[PDB]
Amino acid sequence: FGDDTDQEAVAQMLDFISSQTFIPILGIHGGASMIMADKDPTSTFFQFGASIQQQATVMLKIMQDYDWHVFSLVTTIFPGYRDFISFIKTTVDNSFVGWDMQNVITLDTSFEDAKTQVQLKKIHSSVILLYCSKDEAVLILSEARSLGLTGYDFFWIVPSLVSGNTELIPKEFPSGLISVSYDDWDYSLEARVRDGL
Amino acid sequence: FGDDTDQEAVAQMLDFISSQTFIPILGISGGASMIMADKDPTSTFFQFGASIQQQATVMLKIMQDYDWHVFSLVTTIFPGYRDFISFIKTTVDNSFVGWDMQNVITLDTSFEDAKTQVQLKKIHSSVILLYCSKDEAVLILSEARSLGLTGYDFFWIVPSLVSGNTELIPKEFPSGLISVSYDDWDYSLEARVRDGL
Amino acid sequence: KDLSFTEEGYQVHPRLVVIVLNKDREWEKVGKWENQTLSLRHAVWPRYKSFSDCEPDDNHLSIVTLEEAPFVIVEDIDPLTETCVRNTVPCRKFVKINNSTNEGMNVKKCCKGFCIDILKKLSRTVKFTYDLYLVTNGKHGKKVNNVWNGMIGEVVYQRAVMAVGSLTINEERSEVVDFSVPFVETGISVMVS
Amino acid sequence: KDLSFTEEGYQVHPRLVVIVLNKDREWEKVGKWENQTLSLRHAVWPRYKSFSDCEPDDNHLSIVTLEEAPFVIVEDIDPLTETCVRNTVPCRKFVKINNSTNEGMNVKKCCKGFCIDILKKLSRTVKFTYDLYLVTNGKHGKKVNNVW
Amino acid sequence: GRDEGCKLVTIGSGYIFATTGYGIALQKGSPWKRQIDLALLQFVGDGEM
Amino acid sequence: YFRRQVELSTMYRHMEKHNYESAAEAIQAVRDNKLHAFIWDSAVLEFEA
Amino acid sequence: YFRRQVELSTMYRHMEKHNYESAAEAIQAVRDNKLHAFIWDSAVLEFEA
Amino acid sequence: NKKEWNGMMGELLSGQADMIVAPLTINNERAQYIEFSKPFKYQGLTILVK
Amino acid sequence: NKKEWNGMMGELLSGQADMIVAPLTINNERAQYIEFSKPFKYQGLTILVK
Amino acid sequence: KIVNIGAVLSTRKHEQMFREAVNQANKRHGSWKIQLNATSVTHKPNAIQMALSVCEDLISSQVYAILVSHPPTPNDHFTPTPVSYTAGFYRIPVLGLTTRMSIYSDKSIHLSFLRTVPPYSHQSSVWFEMMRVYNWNHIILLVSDDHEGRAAQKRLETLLEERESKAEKVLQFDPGTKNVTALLMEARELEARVIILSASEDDAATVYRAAAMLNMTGSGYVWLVGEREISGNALRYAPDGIIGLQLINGKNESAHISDAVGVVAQAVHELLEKENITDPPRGCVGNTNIWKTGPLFKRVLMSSKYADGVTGRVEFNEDGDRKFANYSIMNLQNRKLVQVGIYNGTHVIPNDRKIIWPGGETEKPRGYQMS
Ligand SMILES: *[C@@H]1O[C@H](CO)[C@@H](O[C@@H]2O[C@H](CO)[C@@H](O)[C@H](O)[C@H]2NC(C)=O)[C@H](O)[C@H]1NC(C)=O
Ligand SMILES: *[C@@H]1O[C@H](CO)[C@@H](O[C@@H]2O[C@H](CO)[C@@H](O)[C@H](O)[C@H]2NC(C)=O)[C@H](O)[C@H]1NC(C)=O
Ligand SMILES: *[C@@H]1O[C@H](CO)[C@@H](O)[C@H](O)[C@H]1NC(C)=O
Ligand SMILES: *[C@@H]1O[C@H](CO)[C@@H](O)[C@H](O)[C@H]1NC(C)=O
Ligand SMILES: *[C@@H]1O[C@H](CO)[C@@H](O)[C@H](O)[C@H]1NC(C)=O
Ligand SMILES: *[C@@H]1O[C@H](CO)[C@@H](O)[C@H](O)[C@H]1NC(C)=O
Ligand SMILES: *[C@@H]1O[C@H](CO)[C@@H](O)[C@H](O)[C@H]1NC(C)=O
Ligand SMILES: *[C@@H]1O[C@H](CO)[C@@H](O)[C@H](O)[C@H]1NC(C)=O
Ligand SMILES: *[C@@H]1O[C@H](CO)[C@@H](O)[C@H](O)[C@H]1NC(C)=O
Ligand SMILES: *[C@@H]1O[C@H](CO)[C@@H](O)[C@H](O)[C@H]1NC(C)=O
Ligand SMILES: *[C@@H]1O[C@H](CO)[C@@H](O)[C@H](O)[C@H]1NC(C)=O
Ligand SMILES: *[C@@H]1O[C@H](CO)[C@@H](O)[C@H](O)[C@H]1NC(C)=O
Ligand SMILES: *[C@@H]1O[C@H](CO)[C@@H](O)[C@H](O)[C@H]1NC(C)=O
Repeated sequence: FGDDTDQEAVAQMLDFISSQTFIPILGIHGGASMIMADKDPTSTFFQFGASIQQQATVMLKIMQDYDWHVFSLVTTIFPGYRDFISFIKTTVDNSFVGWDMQNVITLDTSFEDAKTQVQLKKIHSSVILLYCSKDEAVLILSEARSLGLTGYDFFWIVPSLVSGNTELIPKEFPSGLISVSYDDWDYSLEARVRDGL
Repeated sequence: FGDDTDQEAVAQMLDFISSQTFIPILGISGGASMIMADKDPTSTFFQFGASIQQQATVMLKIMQDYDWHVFSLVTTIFPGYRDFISFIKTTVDNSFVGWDMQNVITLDTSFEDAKTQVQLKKIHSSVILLYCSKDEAVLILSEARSLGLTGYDFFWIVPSLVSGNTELIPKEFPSGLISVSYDDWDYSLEARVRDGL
Repeated sequence: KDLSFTEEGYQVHPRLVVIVLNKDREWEKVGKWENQTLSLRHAVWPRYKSFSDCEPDDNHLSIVTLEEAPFVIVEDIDPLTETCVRNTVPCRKFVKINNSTNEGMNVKKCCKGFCIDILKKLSRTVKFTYDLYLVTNGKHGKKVNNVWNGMIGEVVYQRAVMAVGSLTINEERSEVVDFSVPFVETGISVMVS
Repeated sequence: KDLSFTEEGYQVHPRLVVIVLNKDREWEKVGKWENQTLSLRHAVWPRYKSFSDCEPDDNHLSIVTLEEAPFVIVEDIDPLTETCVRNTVPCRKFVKINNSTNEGMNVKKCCKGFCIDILKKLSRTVKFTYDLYLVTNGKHGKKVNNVW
Repeated sequence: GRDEGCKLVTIGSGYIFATTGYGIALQKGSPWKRQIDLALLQFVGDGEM
Repeated sequence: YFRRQVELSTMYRHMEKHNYESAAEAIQAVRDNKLHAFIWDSAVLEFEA
Repeated sequence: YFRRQVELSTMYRHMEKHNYESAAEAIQAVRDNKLHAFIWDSAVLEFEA
Repeated sequence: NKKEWNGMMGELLSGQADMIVAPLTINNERAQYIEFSKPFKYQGLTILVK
Repeated sequence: NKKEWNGMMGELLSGQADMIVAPLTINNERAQYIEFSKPFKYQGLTILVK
Repeated sequence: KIVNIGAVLSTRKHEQMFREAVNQANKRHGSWKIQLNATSVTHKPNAIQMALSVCEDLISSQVYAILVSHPPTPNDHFTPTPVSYTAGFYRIPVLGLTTRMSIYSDKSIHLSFLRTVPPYSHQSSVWFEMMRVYNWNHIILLVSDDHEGRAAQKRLETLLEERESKAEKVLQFDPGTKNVTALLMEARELEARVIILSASEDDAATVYRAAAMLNMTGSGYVWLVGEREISGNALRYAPDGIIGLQLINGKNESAHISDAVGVVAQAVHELLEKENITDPPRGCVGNTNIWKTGPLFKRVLMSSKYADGVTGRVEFNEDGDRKFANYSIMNLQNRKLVQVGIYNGTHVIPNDRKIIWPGGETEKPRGYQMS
């Protein structure tokens, strides 16, 4: 099954089905393909996608190939972020580049634009990594547009969970927003299910 | 003439009396000595107070004595603001400091908190000069606290246009606001009128 | 009294009063204005950090040091600009009238040298704010009936948070406080002609 | 196709697609990711000057220079890391592929030197980005048939 | 070094002496100790000292 | 220490083709003039001097 | 030029004692050894040499 | 409390002078207010002694 | 793709030893992982030639 | 005009206490025309049809909070997980009541699972209090499992960050084997004699049976475990004199649910202040219309600061768990659980009872071989 909407927990529901039916279940598209945290040992659920570590490797390879070195790191309390920051820290620890890293800007809650605003104003660097859900991404990018953090030197590289469906490109996104996903329209759904079968 | 109220135009009324009776008139305090802009050669009226230019000179001396070299100038559309901005620019041009000065951010109308929010989010510095009336200074400080611009590292220095009555202190005034006024309670009213005589 | 007037009719030397809003939510007179210059009751400028009840943080550091000519050069303010030059940082000194009186004033002065640049690079990296001030108690440190003098007494009685200035390290100082990693080979030495 | 699965259920060799947003609100397929390598169509980074409505950009300054050893040292990038060491700056050079066609590519290399330090300190002070590459037509320039 | 004329001369070059070192004085149990130590030892590792 | 300092990168190109495992082998090699310089701490070198 | 640079400030507090109007008065003051040195440009001092 | 210039620059900015054909040393702050041509003489600074 | 320690520090951090009493060059990265004492010797780097 | 509240519960007395809390919520909470309705679903032997009955009986009811209060199930997996996923389908906070496991307490798998009982990671806070008070610094971490064990080691590192200390030895492995004796005897030959253990119940029985083979019942031993490790056959296999923990009002069910539903109702009346009324729609028929105040009402769960409760001062932390929980400290005085301490806030208060240790004296065993 491949989902068309942007609800990842559907796949989690399918994950529970893979905990109960003992059937190998392949998440294919959309919210059925979105990466969850930890698949169960009794589960036989498998997704056609990459890890967050391989996708972070791809994003840092982009930053290495395009020489954007002084960066920041902004996450919310949407989970799966601690291992992401740990992978970035170990990548800096395994770096012959000599990366520069502004410290981690976290967010307390859904932002009141009171305490997170001073945290965002600490940033005056070029490239910012943002890791949150898609509506929260719209809210944070609207805040950065209000803060003027969407300029020419102000780049944004986001994972696939920020992007989601390629058929829907919502508002408040900069014309030049850098995203890394795997929802290729050329790589057809028929080829997906044929390879799975 | 002395006064303890906040009706400045009475002194201007005395100025009209000074336009007609050809009598030197002195204003002590209250509304009798609040600063009017330009006197007349047909007038002989005088106040006992300090002009907004001399008060700005005192405030810039205060800002120089703590080496707070970075500031932002914020005014409303309350009149007298153009002379205020021009005097501050000519004083910075005649200053040995080399003020790392963020530009001047004003307002246009009664705020929707939509464009004025974008105007207030431009400040990432610490010291802010604010020239506005008392009816809107509470709104500005409440919006700055709502935007986190009333932080611990930040500073706020205002003239006597907001700091009027000693009793009327709302909750929105941050504890740490520095103001400048010529109401010297160490000198009594009788000493002032004896000096005038 | 020279209460003279201008062509604009304002007073040449008026009476300016610089007030604050303290934590007691009332106006407090602080700064007075002379015929030309400013005088401040609180030359020491504190935080006034409790603007409201939502402030738990802490970044200022009360830092004491001591005059040593190759490490801490202490000079007056520059009379041309009334401003410390850009490498020098502000400080204060508690100077009295004479030896018989017991009250003094904290006169602002400038500092440069070796440890000043160390403290500035630390404030670059560790990203904190600092309040530089000298000590008038005396020398580095000497236990006078379980009471240390100078900088060490200010650290033990905790009116000084840390002493970033130049300071020798021996056994009893390492007993009473804690030091950092060393940064300069400074043993002893003897001078002759 | 090496469609193997990891212990936590991931494709070992997936097909990552790296996209940018164009001026007409569409996601353009730019960079596919291979087994280890990263296939990038745009070696030169495309600017996308109008990310939004109110963006005047005057700081993507294109800069050309010449290989002159006491001021401009141009060296190969380290093939073990593919990273210019941070005292140097990136650059690219238009290198012709064949003698028959005028088509070429843009080999990325490293630049150090004196004028490189001047440019870096201008970027420190004036705060502007810079697009550095090399000239291929003439070295200094000379008016030939009224063509510079 | 600032002796006018190289007149006053030192003895030795740090051989028969006490051989201690300057540090930064902090309070006992202060949380800033390890951070200041790592910052100083980073400041040694570039020739800036 | 020479790999962190990027301005000392050039000497970092050399020693990777030339480094040894023990300093006694370096003393034996510089005695036969197979070495020409040796970046090292001062105590061992002044003792061998 | 000597007021700007922070590592030449102390000399700036010394050279403010004997500021001279013309360079001819500087030549006259060094001519009778009332001075000991003078700071000036290259070709003018080469012409005076 | 106002900055001014004197000498040749003080006579230049006041309209008393309009072109300084003189050995003027080009530095930062004098170029911050007026325009300079390209220099006709290149030299540095040194010390005169006896 | 993991960096580990070798040598004397690789033997210490493996728990084979309890304390290093040796000419240990004190620098940044060693202080990042293990604790230190105060140094007993104070010297720098130099060049041996013939 | 009404608020439907659903739960997974079986007993009639706790349903009556739930309706009693419904009746008490309409007393002092103003004169607004809001009403309350009760829905509680009972046991089904099949675990899929549990969440099926939950979804078709509570999504059509438009519930606002889901509470599960079932200890006595014969299946020891303890899975309200599809119910929490169904509530997470429109971002509804799942208010837990029974379990404490870190694989259930993880915010990643369980996005909106908040509860008023502390997880097993806060047993490391009691262990840190014992290291502070009794001045102990030579510890060894022994966790037989790996799901909760990684989070337990992460919490142990988080609490040893303050002292800037590290454990001498950490052990995580595969349970079910008997020959774990090599690592235990090499930890014997180390210099730490304070041994920290926390695992499953049968795993605790296995390592207590292995402790009898290795002469681990002598002197110098410091043992301190949780509540799972002192029950069943692990209770019989444990060395007597061992110190254990217990939650005050842990198995208390009536007043615990009553205080939780009081927190729920007063949180609803907190949400009614700033209006923004959003409702989870009927997602059972083709609806993916997400609930807008999902995190925001979760903010109400994060800012649910209270002080009234039979269990104690109920307040949610940054982890969404109980701040400064009430603890009892038990002693297994010759196969008899004897209470040798109470706990308030951040402080242990030992009572006037006797603490018999598994080794020598009755005071603290500081059995350190001083290197
Ligand atoms: C006003 O106060 C100032 C001191 O702040 C006094 O000004 C003095 O006047 C001389 C005149 O050359 C100046 O050099 C100094 O600024 C002042 N003297 C000093 C301290 O050197 C002035 O005396 C005061 N006015 C009156 C009437 O006493
Ligand atoms: C929760 O624990 C309390 C004790 O703290 C118990 O409540 C008792 O309930 C019975 C009726 O079933 C009353 O007669 C007692 O008065 C209550 N206890 C005391 C000492 O007051 C009970 O174990 C739990 N709650 C319930 C009612 O099941
Ligand atoms: C205190 O005594 C010292 C002794 O040198 C003297 O110089 C000074 O004038 C006295 N006090 C002050 C600060 O006037
Ligand atoms: C203070 O001491 C000085 C000498 O150091 C003396 O001349 C002076 O009169 C004393 N008091 C005053 C007025 O400063
Ligand atoms: C990766 O893929 C390319 C193209 O198929 C191939 O040339 C290369 O050898 C592969 N590299 C590996 C991982 O061996
Ligand atoms: C053009 O390409 C061909 C390909 O074989 C090569 O042999 C030739 O050398 C190229 N021309 C030049 C001058 O490099
Ligand atoms: C090939 O390049 C050579 C220079 O190496 C040039 O002389 C020649 O004109 C080129 N080939 C053609 C276009 O004839
Ligand atoms: C209210 O609850 C009762 C009992 O759970 C249930 O039968 C009814 O459907 C619920 N809804 C209404 C109509 O309020
Ligand atoms: C392994 O376990 C068995 C059963 O308890 C026991 O007999 C045997 O001695 C153990 N082996 C070792 C290494 O002691
Ligand atoms: C345990 O103690 C008993 C009695 O001293 C002894 O027989 C046995 O060998 C011991 N076991 C080990 C291997 O520690
Ligand atoms: C309710 O929330 C919306 C955003 O979802 C916001 O526009 C509105 O101002 C809020 N209303 C208030 C002030 O309660
Ligand atoms: C926890 O501790 C106290 C101790 O008397 C107990 O009465 C109460 O149940 C609890 N109160 C708090 C502070 O939670
Ligand atoms: C336990 O009780 C005391 C009152 O005796 C109270 O201050 C506090 O809640 C607890 N002690 C501490 C400081 O944890």
